[PDB]
Amino acid sequence: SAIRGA
Amino acid sequence: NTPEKEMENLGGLLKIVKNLFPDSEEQLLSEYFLELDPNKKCARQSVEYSDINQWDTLTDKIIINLCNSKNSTSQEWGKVYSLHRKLNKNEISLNDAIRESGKCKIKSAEMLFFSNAMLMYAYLNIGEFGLMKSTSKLLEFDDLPEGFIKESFKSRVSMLEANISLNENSLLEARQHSNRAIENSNVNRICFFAYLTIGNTLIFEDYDEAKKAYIKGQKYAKNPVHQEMLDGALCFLSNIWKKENQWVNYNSDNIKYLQLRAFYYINQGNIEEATEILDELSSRDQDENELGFYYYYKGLISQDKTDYAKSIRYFKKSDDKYFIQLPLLQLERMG
Repeated sequence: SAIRGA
Repeated sequence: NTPEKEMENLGGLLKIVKNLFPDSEEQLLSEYFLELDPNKKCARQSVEYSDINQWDTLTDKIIINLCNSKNSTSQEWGKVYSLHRKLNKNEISLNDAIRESGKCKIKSAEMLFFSNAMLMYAYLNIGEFGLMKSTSKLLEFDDLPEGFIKESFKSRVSMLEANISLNENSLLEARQHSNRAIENSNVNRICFFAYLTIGNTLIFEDYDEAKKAYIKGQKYAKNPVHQEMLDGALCFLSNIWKKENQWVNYNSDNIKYLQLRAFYYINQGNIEEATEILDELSSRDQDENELGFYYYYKGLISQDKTDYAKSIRYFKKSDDKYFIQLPLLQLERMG
């Protein structure tokens, strides 16, 4: 899974 | 330079510590923030500055002081940020969080704004991108007075909107939001996720330019949680372009980092241990977006187009219009 973040 | 209790504007003291002691402001204000009066407006500003920076140890102690305070606004700020930290640390479920926030309630425009923004982080965390997209339309900045908090919330929302644009395959809009968060913020967390998002938009365009963005984000990855996330992004980038992978996580139980190690094993040819990783993940509760990747990795092993079919359905269920191109592309090769 790719890693997304905010 | 007055005593800690009678401070009037953190927004002035902060603008002199980041320009004077920029490399050590975390430890400096970790001792200064805890000496502020929890009943004042300054202490409420400190929990937001500590949380935007994700100084988790410092944030959790300011919240205790706000909850144990006896000024109604500070009690409200402390409880809202308390539920925010609980959702970050996975000690409360999202379904139970929406029920909690109902019975109090909230009357300050800041915490009424942050209540919805808080849920957008949780929606992002568990791949509910339809709720995240729609929730951001309920954030009205005209309800917030100008000042320190509003500018800090603008930084948060710029990065939330960058991820909304990314999930909708609007790569140029995602990079614009990420660039505006950089241009109008000095927080390491904001700059880190901005460059992490920039790199995410270039995963399938160009490897080097995506890696150039992750390399910039390394300069802001001091938080070991942020470091683990950048390692996962570089691990995922190395697996997509079949490049040397020095970011494989071997000592972690996180679902996403376990998938990336399985992704790595697939590219290596160690099908037996890629299957074993995917075998144990079948006993874990993966969210709808994690299940999209999970069945994509399963398809790369079994060649079963039904695995790609179920990957796509899971990607559409989470409303991921960007990474859905991975199972779609793999069956265009099959015919």
